[PDB]
Amino acid sequence: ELACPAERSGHVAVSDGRHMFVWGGYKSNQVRGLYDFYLPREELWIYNMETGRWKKINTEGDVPPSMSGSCAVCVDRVLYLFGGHHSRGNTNKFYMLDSRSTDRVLQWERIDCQGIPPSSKDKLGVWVYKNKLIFFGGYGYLPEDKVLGTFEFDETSFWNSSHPRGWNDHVHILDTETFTWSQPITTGKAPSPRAAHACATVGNRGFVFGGRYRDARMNDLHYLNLDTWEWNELIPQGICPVGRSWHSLTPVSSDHLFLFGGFTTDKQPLSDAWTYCISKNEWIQFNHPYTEKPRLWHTACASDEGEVIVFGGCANNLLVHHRAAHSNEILIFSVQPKSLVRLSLEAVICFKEMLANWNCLPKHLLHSVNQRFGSNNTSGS
Amino acid sequence: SMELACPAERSGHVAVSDGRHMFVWGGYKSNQVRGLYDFYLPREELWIYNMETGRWKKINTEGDVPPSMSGSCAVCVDRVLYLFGGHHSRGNTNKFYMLDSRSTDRVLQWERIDCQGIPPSSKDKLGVWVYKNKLIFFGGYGYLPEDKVLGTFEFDETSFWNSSHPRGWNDHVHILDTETFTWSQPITTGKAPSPRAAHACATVGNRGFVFGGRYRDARMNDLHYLNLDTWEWNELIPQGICPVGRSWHSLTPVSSDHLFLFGGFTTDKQPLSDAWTYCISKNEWIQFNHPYTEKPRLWHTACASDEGEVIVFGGCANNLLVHHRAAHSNEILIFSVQPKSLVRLSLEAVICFKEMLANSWNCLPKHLLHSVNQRFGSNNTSGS
Amino acid sequence: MELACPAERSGHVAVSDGRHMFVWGGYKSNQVRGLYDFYLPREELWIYNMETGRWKKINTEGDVPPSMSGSCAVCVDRVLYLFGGHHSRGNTNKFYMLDSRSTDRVLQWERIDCQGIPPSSKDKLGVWVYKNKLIFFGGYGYLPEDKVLGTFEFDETSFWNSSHPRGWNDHVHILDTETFTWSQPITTGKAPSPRAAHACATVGNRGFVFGGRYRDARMNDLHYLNLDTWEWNELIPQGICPVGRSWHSLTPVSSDHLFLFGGFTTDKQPLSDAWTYCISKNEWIQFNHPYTEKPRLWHTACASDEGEVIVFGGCANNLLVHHRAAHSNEILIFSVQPKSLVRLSLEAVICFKEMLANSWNCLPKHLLHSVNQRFGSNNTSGS
Amino acid sequence: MDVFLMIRRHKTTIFTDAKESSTVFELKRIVEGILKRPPDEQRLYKDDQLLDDGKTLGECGFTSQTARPQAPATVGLAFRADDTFEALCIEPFSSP
Amino acid sequence: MYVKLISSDGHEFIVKREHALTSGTIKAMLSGNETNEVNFREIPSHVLSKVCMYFTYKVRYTNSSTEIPEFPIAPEIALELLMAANFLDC
Repeated sequence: ELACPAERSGHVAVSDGRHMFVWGGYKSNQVRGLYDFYLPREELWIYNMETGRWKKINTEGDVPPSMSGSCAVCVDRVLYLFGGHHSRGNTNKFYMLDSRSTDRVLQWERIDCQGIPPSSKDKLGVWVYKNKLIFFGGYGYLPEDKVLGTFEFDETSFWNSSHPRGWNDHVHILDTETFTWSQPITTGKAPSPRAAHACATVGNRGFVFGGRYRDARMNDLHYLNLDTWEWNELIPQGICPVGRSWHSLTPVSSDHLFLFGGFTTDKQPLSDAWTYCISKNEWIQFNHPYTEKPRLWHTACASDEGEVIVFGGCANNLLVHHRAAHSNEILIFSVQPKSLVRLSLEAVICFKEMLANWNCLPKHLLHSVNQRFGSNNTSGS
Repeated sequence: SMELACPAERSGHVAVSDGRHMFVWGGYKSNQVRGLYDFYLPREELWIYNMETGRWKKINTEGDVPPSMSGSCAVCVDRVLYLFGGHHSRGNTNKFYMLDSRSTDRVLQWERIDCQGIPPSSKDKLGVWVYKNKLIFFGGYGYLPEDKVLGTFEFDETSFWNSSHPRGWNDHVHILDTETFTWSQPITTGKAPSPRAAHACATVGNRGFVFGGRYRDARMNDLHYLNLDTWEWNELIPQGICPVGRSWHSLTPVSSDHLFLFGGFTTDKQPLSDAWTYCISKNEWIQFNHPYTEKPRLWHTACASDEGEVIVFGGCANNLLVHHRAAHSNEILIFSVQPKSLVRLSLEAVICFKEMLANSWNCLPKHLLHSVNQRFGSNNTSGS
Repeated sequence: MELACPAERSGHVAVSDGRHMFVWGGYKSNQVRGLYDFYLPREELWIYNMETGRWKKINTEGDVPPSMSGSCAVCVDRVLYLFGGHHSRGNTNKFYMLDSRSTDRVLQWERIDCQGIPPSSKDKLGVWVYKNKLIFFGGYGYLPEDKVLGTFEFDETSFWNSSHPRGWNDHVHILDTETFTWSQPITTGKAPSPRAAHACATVGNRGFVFGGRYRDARMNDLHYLNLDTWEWNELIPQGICPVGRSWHSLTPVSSDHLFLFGGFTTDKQPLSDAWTYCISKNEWIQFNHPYTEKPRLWHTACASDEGEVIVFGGCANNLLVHHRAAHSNEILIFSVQPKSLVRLSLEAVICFKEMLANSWNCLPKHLLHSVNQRFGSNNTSGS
Repeated sequence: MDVFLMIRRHKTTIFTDAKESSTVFELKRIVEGILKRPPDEQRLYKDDQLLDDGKTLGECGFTSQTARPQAPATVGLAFRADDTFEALCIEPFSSP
Repeated sequence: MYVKLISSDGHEFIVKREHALTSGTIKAMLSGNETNEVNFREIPSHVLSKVCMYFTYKVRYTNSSTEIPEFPIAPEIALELLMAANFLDC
C-alpha cells in the first residue's frame, strides 16, 4: 500500500539531502467548505527523495500543536521549531526533536530559551550560521519587549481579528546549544517589513527575496552579511522575475539559487521557475514541464543529487478557504542535472519494462558500491 | 497579544450543562516538569464554555471551596450546580457542595452542605439522574459507607495495592431531596445489575439508563434502565451489532427517542473513537458517521446543547494508565447528531464568506455579531 | 574449549544429503551499530550432523565466492552446487561447485562458466533436481541478458532503493551438469505469477512451488510442474490451507507427504505454525509440536534419511528494521516420520544419563561417539 | 551559442567545445595544442565532405541543437592529408 | 588537461580533465596538467562513449536555466549502462 498523504499547505518540510520531514499544516476540507481543517498533531509524513517514498510515523514527548506557517530547521538531523499559527492564534515557544534516532519513537521537547523572546508570530525567514539561527521578518502580533526593527500594522487585520497584527523585520539570534537569545546591531539599509518572503543561505550571506509589503507583492532582493551584520540591496541585471509571494528560494549550488512558483498581488498563483547566479548577478528563467501546476505555500527543498523537490501547495488561490483546492504531488526540478544513478534509473523504467533481453558478466574489483546500495538485501520481500 | 481564554489540557474534569452555558471544573494533568507525580488544578477555577458562541470564560469563586477533584459527580439543575463525590490529593470525598450559577450580576459562591439522614461513602466515578425535585445518585468506585446502605458493594483487589484506603464498585441508589436537603434510600426492585464504576448514565423522562462499566478485570457493556417511579430494574439486550465493551465513556440524551455514545476503552486497554447512537423504540444500535474518528479520547465529557449538538471537552488520546506520557487534550469536539436551525445556518452563512462580507460581519445585531466575532478565526496567511 | 556455535545470522544456505547438513554464508546485524550489515565471512563452512548432532568448521579454498546474503544450492551425490546469491557488491549469478566427497583433502571451490544462456544475477530462488539435471525456478534480481523464457515484473521500491532495480521472474533454467549447459525447456500450462521469497520441493519427476511475495503481496499459493512433460498446473487444495507468507521452507518428508514451517506474513508478522500436505488426499493438515512459540523467517529446513525436519537459521524477530534484527542460531528438530528402533535405542541411552553412565560407557564405538558427543551441559551438577 | 565536437579516426576520438562563430582554423589550433604536432596536415570530413577552413561553424551546418552534448554530430579526421588526403577509415564501437 | 583512456577492445580515448573531475572512481584511479595512461579490460567503447558524452553534458548543463533534456537510452545498451553504473558509481 502506497501511503498517499492528504493534500495540504502550511506544513513545514526539512531536508538533510535524504529525507524531507513533513510535519504540521492545514487544508481545506472537501466535505465541509466552512472551516479549514487543521492536520493531526502527531503526523510525520517523511518523504525520502533519494528512495522517493512516503513513510508516516507518530511522535511523542512535549508535542507542539497543529502548526501552519512555522519556522523549522534540521541541523545534524536534529529538528528545531519556532513560531507559527495554531488554531487559536500564534505562538513563540521553541521545540526540539531528534530525527537521528530510528530505534525509539520520536520524543518532542519544549525548551524555554533564556534571553528576550520575540512576539508570537509566523511567516518569517531563517538563516543558519553554524550553531546560530538568525530569525528575520514575519507577520504577527506586536513585540512585547524592546525589539530592534520596525513593526508596521496591517489595517485589514483590524477588520478580521480580535487582536490586530502586522509585519516586522526583527532579527533574533537563537543558539542551538546554549539556547540563548541575543540580538545584535545590524548595519546598512534594513529592508521593508514583509511576509511570505524568501530566505536562502550561502555562507554567512543570507538572501531575502520577494514578499508583500503593505498589500503589494514585489520582487526586491536584499542580503545580510552576518559576519559584518551589513544589509545590502542587490538589483540583478538582465531579465528579472515579477513581483510575487510564497516562493521558496532553495539553493542548488554555492553560486546558483533556484526559485519555484510565486503569488502576485492580483492573487494569482504563478507557475514559472527562475534561477539566480551570484557571480554573474543575474536571474534567468527556467523551462520545465510543470508549467500547468502553480503552487503557493509549498515546500521546495534541496536534495544531495541536485534536485529541488516540491511537496504541497495549492493549484488555485489560498485566500478564500472554499476556493482552496490543495495538492499532494511531488514535483522534481533538476537544474543541476541528474546523476549516473538517475540516468540508469530512467534507463530501466522506460527501456526495460517491456524488455526481457550477451552471456558475459564477470567481476574484478571489489568494494566500489558503498555509496549506492544501502538497504539492499532485505528489498523486495 | 494577550493570552486568550483557553483552559489547560486535562483528564477527569466535570462538565455540566443547562444547554446554553457549560460549566467545567476539577480534573488533573500530567506535570511536564516531572512525570512521576500528577499535577492537580487549583480549586477556585471555574471554566465556562458557551456552546452557542463557542467561548471560554475564567471564573473565580468564594465560599467553602472543594478540594482538587479528579472526577466527580455533578448536576446543573435550574442553572445551579450541585456537586458530590470525587477523588482528591487528600483522598476521596462525600461532601455535598452547592454553587449558585444563576447570578450573572454577582460573582458565584460555594456552600458545603451537611445533609441529614445517612450519607453515602466517599467515592468517585459515578452517575446521576434528576427526577422532579429529587437528585438520585448511582454507583461508584469508592469506600464502604459508615452505616447500613441498601445495595451491594464489592471491593476492587487492585485498589488494595495502590492506596491505604481501598475503593471498589457498587450499584447503590441514593436520593437527595433538596427541598428538605435529606438523604434517603428507596427500595430497589427488578433484576439489579453488577456493581460497576465508569458507567454512563442518562435521564430519559422518568427513566435512567446505565451503559457499560468495569467489574473485576472486565470492562462490561450491557445496558440497563431503572424506572424513577416504580423503582424497577430492567436489563435490555439490544439487537444489531453492539459497541465493543468499554469503560470511561459518556452518554447523553440527544432526543426523547434517541441516545448518543462516543469513545470508550477496550478491556485490552485500547483507546476508542467509534461513534454509536441508540434507538429506544427500535431497541437498536446504529453506528454513526463523523470525520472526528481519527482521534480517541479518555474521559470525554459530552454535553447536550439546545441546538442538537454533542459537545465533547477534554480527553487523553493514548493510554491514561501511562500517566507520565499521558497526552491530555483540551479540544472541543462538536458532533452534529441533530440538524441545526437556520439561525445557526445563517451564522454559518456569515462564517463562510468573511473577507467578502466583512461589512456584514461588522453590521449584525449585538448578540449575533458577538457570536460571529466570537470565533477566533485562525489567520495563518492573512497579510501575505 | 571448542564447543563454539555458528554465529547468529540470517540469509544462510543449508543443504542436505540426508545425514550431514552443509551450512554456508549469510550476514548479521552488527551489535556495535545495527544500521549497517556485517557479512559473515566467505571462507567459513559449517557441517552440522543432523543425526548425531554437532558442528564442524572447515576453511574453503579455490575460486572462492564472496559472502552471500542468500543464494541457491543443492547437494547431489555429496557434491554441493551453488548458483546466485547477493554479496556486499550486489547480486551475483556465478555457478560454483564444491566437491564435499573429498574427506581426505581440504575442500576447493571451482567457479564454472557454463555454456548457453545463464540467468542474470539475482537471489531468493528455488530449485529441483531431476536425474542429472538441476532445474532452477524463480528469483528477484536484475534483467536477463538474452532471450530468456518466462516473464519479468520490476519491483517499484527496488527502483527507489538503489540504482539497480531488481524485479521478480518466473524464469526456468535447466543446468545439465554432465555437459555443463544452460538450456530452457518449453513452458506449457498455466504459469505462475513472477515471484520470489518462495520455496520449492521435488517429488520424483515433479516440482512443487509454494508461496512468495509478488509486489508487496506475500501470497502462499501452490503450483505444480511436471519434470517430464514440463506442464504447469495450479492446484487448489482442500482442508484449511496455510496463511499467505514469505520466507518459509518446505522439505519432502515422504513420497506422499510434504512439510511446511513458519514464515513472514503480508502484514509483517513472523510465523511458527507447521503444516503437512498430503498429495493423495490433497489435504493440508496442521502439525502439532511444542516449538510453536518460536517464530523464524527464511529459516532453512532439511529432511533427514531417518525422517526428521531440522531447521537452522531464521531471524527470531522482524528484520525489515535492521537495528532490531535479533538473529538466532539454534537447531529445531521436528519428527514427522516416527522414531526407529535404532533411534529408540539411541534415546534409550541418551535419556538415562546419570542412572546409566555405565550403559553410556558400555556402547559400541560409533554409538558411544554419538552419545559422548551429545552432551547436555550440566547445570545441576557441581554441589 | 555553444557547439560541441566529435573528432573520430582510427580508434581515437576527441571531444572539443567551441562557439558558432569559430572557424575551422581555431579548432585546428586547439587540436594542434592537444595532440602536439602539425595541424595543417589534417583533413576534416562531414561524413566524407571537406569543409573550407575559413568558414565559421554557423555556415558549416553545426548548430547547438544538431551538436547537442548529449546527442552530437561528428566529423572524421585524416592526418597527413596534405594533397593525398587520408581516406577516412573510422573503426566504430563494438557490439552491445 | 587531456588524459588518455583505453577501453576493453583497445579503443584509445582522450579526456578533458575538468570534465573528468566529476566521477570519483577514475579520479581515485588516475591521479589518486597531468596526462595519465590507464586501461580497462571489461567495459566496451560504446557505453564508455556515453560516459564521456554524459560528462560533457553534465559539465555544459550545470548551473544554467536552460531546459535540461531527456537523454535517449537504447534498450540494447541499457544492460551495459547498468553494468557501467555498477563498475563506475558516478
